[PDB]
Amino acid sequence: MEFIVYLAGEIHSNWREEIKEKTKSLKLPITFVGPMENHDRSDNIGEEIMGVQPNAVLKDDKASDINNFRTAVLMNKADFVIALFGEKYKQWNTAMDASYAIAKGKPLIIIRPESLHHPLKELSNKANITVETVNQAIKALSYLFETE
Amino acid sequence: MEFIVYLAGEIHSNWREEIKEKTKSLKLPITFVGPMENHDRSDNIGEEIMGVQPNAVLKDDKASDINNFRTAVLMNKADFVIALFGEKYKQWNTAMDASYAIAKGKPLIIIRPESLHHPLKELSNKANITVETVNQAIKALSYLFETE
Amino acid sequence: MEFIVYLAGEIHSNWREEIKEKTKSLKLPITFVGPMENHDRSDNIGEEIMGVQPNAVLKDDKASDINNFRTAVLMNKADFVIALFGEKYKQWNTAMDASYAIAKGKPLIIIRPESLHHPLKELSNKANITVETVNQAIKALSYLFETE
Amino acid sequence: EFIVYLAGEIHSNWREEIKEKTKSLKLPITFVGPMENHDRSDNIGEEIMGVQPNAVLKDDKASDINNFRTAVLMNKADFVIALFGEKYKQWNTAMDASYAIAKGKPLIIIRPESLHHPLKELSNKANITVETVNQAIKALSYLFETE
Amino acid sequence: MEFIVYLAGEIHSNWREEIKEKTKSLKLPITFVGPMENHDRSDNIGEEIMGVQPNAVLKDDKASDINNFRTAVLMNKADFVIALFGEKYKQWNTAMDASYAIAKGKPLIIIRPESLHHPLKELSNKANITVETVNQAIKALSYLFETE
Amino acid sequence: MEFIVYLAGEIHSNWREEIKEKTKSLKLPITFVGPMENHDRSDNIGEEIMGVQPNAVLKDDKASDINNFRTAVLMNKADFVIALFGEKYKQWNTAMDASYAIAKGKPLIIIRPESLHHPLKELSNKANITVETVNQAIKALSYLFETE
Amino acid sequence: MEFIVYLAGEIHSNWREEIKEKTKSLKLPITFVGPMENHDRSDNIGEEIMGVQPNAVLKDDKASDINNFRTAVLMNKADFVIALFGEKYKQWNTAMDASYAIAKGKPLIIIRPESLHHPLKELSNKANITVETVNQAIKALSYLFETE
Amino acid sequence: MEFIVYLAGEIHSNWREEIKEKTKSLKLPITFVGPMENHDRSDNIGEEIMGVQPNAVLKDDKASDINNFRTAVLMNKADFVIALFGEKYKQWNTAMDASYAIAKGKPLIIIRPESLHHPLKELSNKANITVETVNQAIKALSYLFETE
Repeated sequence: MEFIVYLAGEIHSNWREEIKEKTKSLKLPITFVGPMENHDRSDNIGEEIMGVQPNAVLKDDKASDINNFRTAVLMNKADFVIALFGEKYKQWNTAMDASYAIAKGKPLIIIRPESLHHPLKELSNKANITVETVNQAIKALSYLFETE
Repeated sequence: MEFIVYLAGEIHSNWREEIKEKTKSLKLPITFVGPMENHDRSDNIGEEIMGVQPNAVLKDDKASDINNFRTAVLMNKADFVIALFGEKYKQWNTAMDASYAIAKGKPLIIIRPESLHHPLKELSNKANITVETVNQAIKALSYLFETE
Repeated sequence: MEFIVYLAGEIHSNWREEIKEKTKSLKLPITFVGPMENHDRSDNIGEEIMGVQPNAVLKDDKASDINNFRTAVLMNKADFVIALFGEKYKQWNTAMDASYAIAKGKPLIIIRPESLHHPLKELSNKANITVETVNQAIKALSYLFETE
Repeated sequence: EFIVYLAGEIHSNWREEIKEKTKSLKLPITFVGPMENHDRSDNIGEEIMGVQPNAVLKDDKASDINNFRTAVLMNKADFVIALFGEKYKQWNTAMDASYAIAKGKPLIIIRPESLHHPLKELSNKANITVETVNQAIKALSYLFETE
Repeated sequence: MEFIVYLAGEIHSNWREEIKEKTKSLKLPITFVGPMENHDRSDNIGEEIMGVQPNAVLKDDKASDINNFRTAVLMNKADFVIALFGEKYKQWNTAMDASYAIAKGKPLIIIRPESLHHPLKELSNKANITVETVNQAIKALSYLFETE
Repeated sequence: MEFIVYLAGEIHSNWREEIKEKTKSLKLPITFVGPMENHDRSDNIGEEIMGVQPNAVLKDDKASDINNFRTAVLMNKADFVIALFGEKYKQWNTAMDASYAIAKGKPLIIIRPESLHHPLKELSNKANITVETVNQAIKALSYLFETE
Repeated sequence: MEFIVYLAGEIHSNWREEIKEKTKSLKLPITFVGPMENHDRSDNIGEEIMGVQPNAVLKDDKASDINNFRTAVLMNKADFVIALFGEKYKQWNTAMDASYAIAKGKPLIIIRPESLHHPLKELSNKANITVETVNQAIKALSYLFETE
Repeated sequence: MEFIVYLAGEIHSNWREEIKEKTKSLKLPITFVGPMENHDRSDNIGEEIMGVQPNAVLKDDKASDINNFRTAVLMNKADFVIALFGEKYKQWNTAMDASYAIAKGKPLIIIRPESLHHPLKELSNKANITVETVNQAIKALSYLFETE
């Protein structure tokens, strides 16, 4: 069968592309989905679609109307979820998608550097797998389909 | 990936054909489903399948037997829902479909003229996206498959 | 045992007090919950908590945050739902709540005048019981506990 | 009776304000939440199952117990109040609010307007986003108000 | 710890009194609920509330609106179900309720005379316990609370 | 837009082939599933697989182990259900399958002669559509994909 | 608030009594439920209630009808579960109950000696808490109500 | 119409390839999934992905992070489950996956020697089908698709 996998995380690095390229090398039957990766497009889609809001709290809420729509639709298609944390930014959006995955019973892989273990401890304790590198998560993905 | 989208709303006007045409113009992988769009067919289907009924309430209730079957079966295929409100007709069928999507965790876009913001304020507050025109909806549909 | 019943509908008339009085007159083990029945309080609760807003759509949305929080919390306590429709106002909020109850499997009584049956036909077809008056709904409530 | 989970950082005593103000109004709400003693909460893992080979494992075994307690009390809660501050990563707070949204429990978020952007997706999914406890209390009183 | 138990079956005889009597002799913490047991009232309750119907099919459907509302509400309170089949009548309603219990994860005891084993074979195979008499179902209920 | 449909009802006669042929002629995107239609094989599959049993109850229960396995696996594939009742045989299995469909939210069509309206009143009341004939059911299936 | 806790594990010893007294000593708001603790009674209840059976397998199956009924009813009351494994007996029933609690979202504490960690690795990995002793379990229970 | 079937059981023997070969010879539309069948790979996958662990308990728990991830992901894909028990090894993981199938509504065939009926009585009572051999289980699989 084929798998759909949601990639939750901060869009500022190209961590997702790397996942997508190493997976294709191994020819795994996995299709990845996730949020809009352009940070500028993502912050402004609210005004782009529903007109320039007067204040900044309304500009973000309008953009979140659209981005939460995209996330809900793709998450509903996702068989399981991979969420990556990094040392920069609040990343409450990432914790939200990860916790959503767990709450809905979608298996979750968390990718995180060990130096962030303490603030992630409740979330990683709930995850199926916590690793520190994309390379480790790839090995977990390969093991899904291996025969020996 | 393919998506199935239920178009909820009044069948008196031909608003769904704008949505279908435009979406196909962008080649989004979206199949639309919805109610029987022929108002005279839809009102009379109960008496067409079963016979003429003793009175008007029972003519509507039999047509509803058939129409609520169609909408349940298609809505069960639907990944998300778009519901449009116009300024004519009671449209409690439209509110019932929108609120159903919400209740079942299907993402919901509402289309409604700003002039109807107050009678819809509870329902738009619960939907994922509330816009004013079909073109604004199309933009949100495209943002689902956009890379930038 | 005890039952919690959500009375959904127009807060412009006083049908709810009629249901509560006749239920207490029969001494049924039923408690009634429902929305804020003061329309001006309800329309304005958003500004009363979160301060006055830049426009009327935003003022209505903020009031809907609070009123949908009260509705959600109280619906989650309701064993079943009575929804009354009247001749005046869109009542898209009434259709919403009744549809919510159907979608969640909460038994539902609709009270509606025969003259609105056609616009309510799909929704009434889905409810457990549709009746024209409050006295009728009270007889179904009483039948719940009757022994002969 | 309503059981309400208070989610958020345990370093400060914001929960103490809500409980006191809610009791003044005589609202029929009973409050539940995590262990509020931070040192207890960080060491409960080692307290029950013994010292761990490293810090990660120390934090993991503590999460067994703390995630047990939260699951159990969350399962009793009718709805949730999550508070965010300017201090700490607060990923546990975001986890609990998201969990409430996923399970259809209504959610109030208390958060200062300065944190509006990092919280944008989360507050968008909450029922109510307010800035102060006093506003949350008004939403709560409104649950039982008649006029 | 108390339990609510729905007693589904033909109302045409008095098996439910035997169950309630023997349970109270044992002082078990169980409250029973069930359909209206006066057959003529149950048949006529549709017209009692919504007036004489145009034909017998409509008279039975209106009665079914009310009896199924009563069944849904009481069933929603019940922790588990006891369903009794006898030799008289079609009893398609009894199989409906028993099957409803199974589908909803409600433990089910079926009481049926061995004479009826073959037409009941699929249903009794899905029930937790299938016995021949009320006394056997009573011993099941006692075993729930026993200590040795 | 393919639909799997479970055909519940007595296996002694050949009503399913008429539905299957008439559907294929109209070219509807529907595949049908159902129980083993050979009555002798269906009564004996318990003893064929699990071996000769000591008595006729055990023979019927082992047959039901297998038949309820097949019904559950195919029911789980099914988008909706057609259940047909006739005048011969108990048909408690038909009531079981139809009630299961309704409990799990599968839309349901009941086909039953008007002379059986009374014993089936609760069950037809819960079904989406209750018709008298196979050709009526087909008209409802056609309506699913009709555009005008 | 009250908590109901299912105690799963072998019925050959009296480890449950240790849990019940130490929890009583501490005055925790916890009521414990569990299977019939008398093995001879537990093994023969099938024959006690239904006939003596043709063979050992049917004796065990009939006993399990009643025991799985008690388990399902009591489990349905339980907020969470404690399962204890020991060095004797197959204890597949124990693994059953623990897996069921995991699968239904019921928090689960597992007590197992370190010598059984390898054969229990999958199950303990899924549990909320794995400890070696009853005393460790009681510390987890007390942490539920502790204020410092 | 195709089915995915999880093969739960001990990964020391090759019982599974017997099921897969005979199924293929019969050309049934069934694709089988299951855990990693190589025992040494399975025990060490935790250290292989995540590094050598401080002790055997942690080596087993890291392996179980990975193995339970595989099991959750494939089980979410499975329509039904076949579990085989033999006389060797603790097989609590087999009981775990079998109970999981029951708890999630996935149909279940258990294969177990009659000599193990007593320790398996509760689990076997809840399975759809319990047989002694792979050949009997194949007769059940084939009955699923049979026309006579």
